[PDB]
Amino acid sequence: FPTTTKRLMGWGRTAPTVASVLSTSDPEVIVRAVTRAAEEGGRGVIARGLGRSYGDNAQNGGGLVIDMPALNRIHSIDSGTRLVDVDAGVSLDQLMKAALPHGLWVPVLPGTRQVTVGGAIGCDIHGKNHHSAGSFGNHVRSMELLTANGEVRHLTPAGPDSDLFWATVGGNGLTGIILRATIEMTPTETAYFIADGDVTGSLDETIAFHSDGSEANYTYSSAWFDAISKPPKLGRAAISRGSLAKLDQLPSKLQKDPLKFYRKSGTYRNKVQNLTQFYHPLDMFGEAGFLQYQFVVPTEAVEEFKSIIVDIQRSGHYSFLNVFKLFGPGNQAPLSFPIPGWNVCVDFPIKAGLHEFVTELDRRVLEFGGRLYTAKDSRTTAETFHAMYPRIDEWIRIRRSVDPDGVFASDMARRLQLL
Ligand SMILES: Cc1cc2nc3c(=O)[nH]c(=O)nc-3n(C[C@H](O)[C@H](O)[C@H](O)COP(=O)(O)OP(=O)(O)OC[C@H]3O[C@@H](n4cnc5c(N)ncnc54)[C@H](O)[C@@H]3O)c2cc1C
Repeated sequence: FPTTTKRLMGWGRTAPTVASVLSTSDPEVIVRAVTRAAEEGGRGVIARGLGRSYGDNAQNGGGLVIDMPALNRIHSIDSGTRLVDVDAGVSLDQLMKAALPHGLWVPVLPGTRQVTVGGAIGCDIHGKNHHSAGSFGNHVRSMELLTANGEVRHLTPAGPDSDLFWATVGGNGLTGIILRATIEMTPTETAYFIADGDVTGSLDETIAFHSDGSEANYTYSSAWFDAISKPPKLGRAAISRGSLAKLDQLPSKLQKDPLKFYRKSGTYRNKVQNLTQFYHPLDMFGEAGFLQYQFVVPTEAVEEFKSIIVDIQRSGHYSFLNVFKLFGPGNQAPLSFPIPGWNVCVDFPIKAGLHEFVTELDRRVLEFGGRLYTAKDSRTTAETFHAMYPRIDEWIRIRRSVDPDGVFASDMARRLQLL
């Protein structure tokens, strides 16, 4: 085993640990890494992708961490079936580039493309198109999961160990190492969006804006809101909504290569945009000076959702950067973050009182029927987490089925009692 010793941290740059990291482009060397741990039984193993998760789910202090990005080969891309067969360490960035010439679009994109296929599945990631496309797990056809008995299992969403499939989706790697997957891509005639922009003047307008049925006219939607001004301005937002452009909707110059790659206001229509124009401000979150916090509360819990936003602004913890989105229906994964409702990611300068205020937020999110997102948590308690996810015991049951001895472990699994 080629291993080096590395100090590791998540994107939040908090709670670093040291571990042994194995990188290899050979799946075989990883299967062997697993069996020598299913015998050693020290602190366990965890996969790590590109480490874009904020907290501590992709590290294992004094354990073994597998550097999955080294295992980044694309096996095949088929315009016909729309299927793409990929090592788990392939970037969505790498994948999008390889797939674009074939008229194929990564079906769920987060705000950064430096995420592996494996981490996308591990956190069941969502994008601006959640209300139309659900989360990344919804698009997975199969995965090969290396389990603690050193076996590589072929898993599918409906099929024999379907429950295992769904506990892996959003399982934060605690089910075993995903080595390879087949994703069903989205067909596109173009690499561009056609987008509408709008600005609201308050929280209540922001909410009404999302609640008229409008969202059905766009496959992609999100908003950046003001969380610093006092009502009536609190919650005013710049909304950006769009769908992938068809070839006949581009200007002729872009119609040349369609699969490539007055004051400017937040108000505009039928504007042609590429991915990075269209995805602002979602890309710029992690640039430990800042604590990110993301929650969703159910659609019906409107006054309760507004009350969170009101309290944030009263607290004096100022988040300049954020995101607001209305999620659509969730999937079958027991620990998948998204449920229908109001989703917000906020970004607070760390200072006296922050951690305590966010504990207060947790209790409210929890009280209102909502949850926190593991990809963005460095911080919450095991007890709150378990209460936010009513299917957690079911998931722990599956988890133990497949790793009775605790071969797969992370700092997060300890912190949140997932083992
Ligand atoms: C700037 C920025 C913007 C973001 N925007 C969004 C967004 O819009 N929506 C969203 O949902 N998320 C967003 N995220 C979160 C990010 O998409 C997730 O944290 C994703 O999991 C990170 O992928 P990664 O490859 O870096 O995984 P890591 O962070 O390295 O891993 C995260 C989890 O996946 C597991 N994992 C990784 N590889 C494997 C494998 N082969 N097998 C099993 N498990 C594995 C890990 O063990 C760990 O538990 C954002 C993050 C950043 C920094």
